Amino acid sequence: LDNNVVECIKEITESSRNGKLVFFVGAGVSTLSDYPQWWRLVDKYHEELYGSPKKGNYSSDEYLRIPQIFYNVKGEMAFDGILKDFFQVDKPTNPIHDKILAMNPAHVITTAYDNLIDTACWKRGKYFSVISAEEDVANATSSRYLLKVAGDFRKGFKGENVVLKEDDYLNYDQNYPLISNLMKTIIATHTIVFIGYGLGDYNINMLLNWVRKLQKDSFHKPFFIRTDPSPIENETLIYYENKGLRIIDAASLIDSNEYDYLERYSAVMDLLIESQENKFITKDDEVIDYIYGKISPLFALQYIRKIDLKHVFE
Amino acid sequence: LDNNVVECIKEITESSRNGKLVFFVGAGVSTLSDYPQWWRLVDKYHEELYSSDEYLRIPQIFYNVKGEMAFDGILKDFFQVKPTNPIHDKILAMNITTAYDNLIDTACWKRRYLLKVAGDFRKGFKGENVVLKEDDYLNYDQNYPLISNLMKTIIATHTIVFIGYGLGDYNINMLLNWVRKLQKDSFHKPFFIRTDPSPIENETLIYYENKGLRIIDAASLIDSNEYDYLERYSAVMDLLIESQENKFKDDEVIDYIYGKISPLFALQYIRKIDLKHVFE
Repeated sequence: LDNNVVECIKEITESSRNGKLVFFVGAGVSTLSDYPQWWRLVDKYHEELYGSPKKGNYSSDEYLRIPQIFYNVKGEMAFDGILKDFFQVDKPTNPIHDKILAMNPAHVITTAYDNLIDTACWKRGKYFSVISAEEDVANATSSRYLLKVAGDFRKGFKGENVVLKEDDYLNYDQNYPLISNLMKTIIATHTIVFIGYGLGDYNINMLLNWVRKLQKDSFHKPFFIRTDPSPIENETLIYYENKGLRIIDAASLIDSNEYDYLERYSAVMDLLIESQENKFITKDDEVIDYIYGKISPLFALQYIRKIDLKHVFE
Repeated sequence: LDNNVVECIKEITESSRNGKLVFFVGAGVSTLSDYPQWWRLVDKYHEELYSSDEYLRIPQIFYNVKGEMAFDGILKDFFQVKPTNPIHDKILAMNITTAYDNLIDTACWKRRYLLKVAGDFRKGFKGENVVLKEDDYLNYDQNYPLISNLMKTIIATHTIVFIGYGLGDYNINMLLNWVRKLQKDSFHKPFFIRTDPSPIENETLIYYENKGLRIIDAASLIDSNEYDYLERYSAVMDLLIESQENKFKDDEVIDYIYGKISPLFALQYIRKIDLKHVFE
């Protein structure tokens, strides 16, 4: 165990009992839930467009080249046909959504086209205002917000509800301004914990560098749990610290196979669930300093009942 | 001589006959005189340390950890070695760049606003002189805004012909998209020689047609692979060199002679020795 990770856990737990923490979930939880992945949808676009999926050589260019070719060559109705064909299936959610919501986020910001997180939000008991379009901010009832970058399919299976094309990201500044303003306000105000991606959401990472270049060290360094099973390049970790990122590797805790990342998705968060302050207090001077910091602001009274004391020590 | 290629050659010939023309130079024009390759230096940074994001990230952590003096030293041992090519000669005979060598400057003074848009080592081999870093890619707009202003002026001011652009920097064509957002139907539609070893697939040229940038490909014209790179340009720009109305029936001959003579109908008796100037 690493003590910087220990105080990162301390910081997010005091943020959690403060209630000022917000989980960002990327696209890894769709992979845990056996949702249809995006790269095989690119493979489907490649076989319909070129008349063959061939070797494909699917690169970062081909992520943002092939659906553009689909749009201009084959029109937009075949896009809706493939979207109906590939994104109509349903499946029950994972325990990962439950243990994500169990830390009581004030708001939750997502980048996955499904709606499993909303169903899990209804399963937890609380209600969150779903904010997926610019019109949704007007009828925003609850103070607890479900913020949605990628949209969903609740507005039908049209192309305007989805966002996957690159010129949509080019127009995204004028398409969803208030969503971006909400996102910037939440990342300015609340502690944001990052999950569900493989360091590839580079537009969002450039937005992270944008708030870095607009706030410097006054911006609190956000936390991401690396779920890649390989050992992490420590120089890249220090570079992310220079970028202002606090990354915690799953493989630093435990590592086996590559598909067991779902279990790793539990395990570190399991380490978050039963994270107790007195668990790591192992020396007697730490005990007396801990109880001083836990009691000594109650010097101002005159008498306090013993039965009140159970409120102090959980 | 495809019909779009014919009218593009006509457009370049007319715009260079009076003179309204800027040749943008990518990176393969440096390789025509055999300049060292940047991804080889990226491989050197990778090997001394041990995607497109890696190509600037390994220099970035190499700058943070290994040091900028190692960057200056490896630039000294990598880019202190070149002559010029007839490609440059044809370009300047017809008459901006992205590379960092001064070979285009030597070709220019062998024979006019030379703009190296990514800086140069003229004041020395330092990190601030050129742009090859991720943050330098991010901070490129604010540091030298005069270059962006001059470039966006030259976009509308003169015709641009793209050569040697290896598509590494997409931010320049992103800025082209930004200018063409304002331009819309007023696009002067520059030309890029595709020069990839395979002939271009139909959907690729369909997108390149639809985006507005008119496209010539040497591999479409004749069998041309990248191993024959140089004569591919001799396949195209020499045709741009010999651009002439001799290359372009009876009725069009009558029409061109009529268009050459008919302004003189409004004038008086014309000097017979001055009639050589009618046909040059």
